[PDB]
Amino acid sequence: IKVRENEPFDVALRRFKRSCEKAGVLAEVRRREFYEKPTTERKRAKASAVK
Amino acid sequence: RRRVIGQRKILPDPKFGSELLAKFVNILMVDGKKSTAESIVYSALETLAQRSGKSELEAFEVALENVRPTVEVKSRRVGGSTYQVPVEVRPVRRNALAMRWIVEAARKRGDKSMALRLANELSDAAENKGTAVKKREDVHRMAEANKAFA
Amino acid sequence: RKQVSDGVAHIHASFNNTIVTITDRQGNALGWATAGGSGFRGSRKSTPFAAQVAAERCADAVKEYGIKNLEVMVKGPGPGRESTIRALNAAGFRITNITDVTPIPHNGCRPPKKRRV
RNA sequence: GGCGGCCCCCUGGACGAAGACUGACGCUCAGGUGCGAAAGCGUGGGGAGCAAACAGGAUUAGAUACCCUGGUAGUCCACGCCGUAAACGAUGUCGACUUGGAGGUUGUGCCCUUGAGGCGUGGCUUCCGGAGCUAACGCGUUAAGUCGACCGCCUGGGGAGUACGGCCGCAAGGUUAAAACUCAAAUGAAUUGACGGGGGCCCGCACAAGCGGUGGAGCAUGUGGUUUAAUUCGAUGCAACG
RNA sequence: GCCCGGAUAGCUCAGUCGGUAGAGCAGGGGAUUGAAAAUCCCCGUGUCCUUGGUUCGAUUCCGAGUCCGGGCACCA
RNA sequence: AAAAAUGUUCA
RNA sequence: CGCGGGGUGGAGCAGCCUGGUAGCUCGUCGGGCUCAUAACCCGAAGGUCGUCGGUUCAAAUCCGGCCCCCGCAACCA
RNA sequence: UUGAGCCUUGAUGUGUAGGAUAGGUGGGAGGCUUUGAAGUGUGGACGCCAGUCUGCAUGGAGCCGACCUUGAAAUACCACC
Repeated sequence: IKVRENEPFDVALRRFKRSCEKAGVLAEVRRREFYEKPTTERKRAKASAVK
Repeated sequence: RRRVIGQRKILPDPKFGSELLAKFVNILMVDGKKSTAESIVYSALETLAQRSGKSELEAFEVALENVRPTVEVKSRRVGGSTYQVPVEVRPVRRNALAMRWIVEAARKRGDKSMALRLANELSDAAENKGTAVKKREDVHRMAEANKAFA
Repeated sequence: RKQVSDGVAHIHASFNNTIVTITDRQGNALGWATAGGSGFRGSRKSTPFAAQVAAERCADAVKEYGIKNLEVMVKGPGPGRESTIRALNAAGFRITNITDVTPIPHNGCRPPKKRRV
């Protein structure tokens, strides 16, 4: 991710990075792998689009 | 809880005109009774008056509102992860607590009477002989030097 | 002495330490500090708070050249990320960086298997 | 089965589109034959990181573990072998049919092309669900629906995928595959309640926050044990012990 | 047997060209307390080995005495 | 979001 | 037989070179926690120091007297 | 490139108090050395940062040590350690 800004601020509020964008952590491809259940979350998010 | 619970308001000391003086009789409450408490209050008050022709009330006030408590550690949830949160103390409850302490400190100084205690004891304002100096060296020692957050 | 004037600022914000290093325009070491030298326990030595104190301890030594500007290069997840910034700004030195370098790979070697706990 | 950087070289399949041709030449399939994730084994290299094994440190009463520090073979490469997996859509293969809905992807015909586009029609593919089917959970035109052709396997559990032998394997083992004896069930699905170091949600001296106690001492009293001719009997976690 | 170096608070060790004898640690005592701890504090005790002299203070500059340790002669 | 077992037979 | 090691609360082990003082770890013991208990928690007790005597102001202690126990050898032809 | 022995030319000199330039002894006490004016103000030095140390312009005019201050003595100044 890149959330840079100039002046003393250069990051974005965690809260509004949990809204209609998300951010909290960033070390995915530097910590251990898994494959079965990280991809199911997205499929459950097809049931997040059911109404 | 879900309500802030207190109780009735006590009356200000009526022959010196001062609520603080009346809340310190309460601290010294002996037999359950305010009476035998008020004696000694007044006895040691005079001791202080003799050495201090000016107000001897500002040697309670300074001493205890130099000391500004701030520390405990709790935890609450934030974004789906709980975190061990350090929590600040609100400036009002700092006050409320602090007034008590100094007068609590008596009946252990190994005197004969509460005269000799509370007299010599209370007179100091920043060079205390009471618990007020002795909590300073723990409150600021802790805080923001072994406390990771406000 | 050497009249640095822009000191490149390395920081590695590790979950187990936070290092601060004032390096030259050649990237050579000059001065440094960490929370662990500032001294607490053994595990208060990374905390955000600990990390503010540390950036300021470092700052004091290298005053004798005079620095006035920074090139902040953040590195590593681990905390006290913006705790250091505030110290820097607040210390006669000024942000002029616009893009940081963090090292991220295209990926070679295997990370540990780590704790199942 | 499985298969991810980039380029080249060598090479297969799939699909759609128009026609053109062949003229039932076909389908499945015991045996048999080929392919097989990962580990292992054999030959030969290579060694970054990780890491069986292994060695320390820690926790614990005990810790051949969960935890931390290291770390060897191995993982990688070249060659060969062994052939298993919850090798799963837990769903044999082939062919023919039967409501529909929305998405996805990929060919192709067309429309003021008059749009970034509008309408068809094929191939593949998720999600939904109707009838029907289902024990239920569900499956549902890519079926567990409705039909047919042909194969494989099953016939209570334990004993046991063990024994014996044959076959295969360098080995490890794999494959085929019992019986004696033993039990009254074993099994699937769903329903209610209870409980979860399951989740969400909410309060109470439940805790927090305070204040005063107890356990110490001596005495009062009960109680048990013990003792006595009897120490009448009952109470027993809260929910027995002035 | 000589030549070097040493002797400081309980422990362990600094260190003043001669203003003053301090640290770190363990212990105790306290805020303490996963029981107990582990976390956090605070000091304390002196020929500074024994003699003296320089001297308005000197382990503090130094002769000697005693005790100790390295290195060397390795001596009927 | 701070380690932790164990329950003789019989309605 | 002879060299040599050791007999310690109940156990496994210190103090015994060097004579005055019996400690450590473990259990045991009382009382808790718990619904009950391991775990866990706290507080006690407990040794003619293997025996028989010798010298001394002083003996588990040093030296002898037995008693097992345990160990190293039992020499070449 | 860089140690160590000398010089030569530079820099601190803290015994009780005195903030320090009181290492210590002897020499030693008023006005030109043509420089010593001082001050104002530029530069460098030190925790003796106070104090002095130490560069240059105006000033060839005249500093100012009994300092401040403590002490038993008091700091000019010249041998010199």
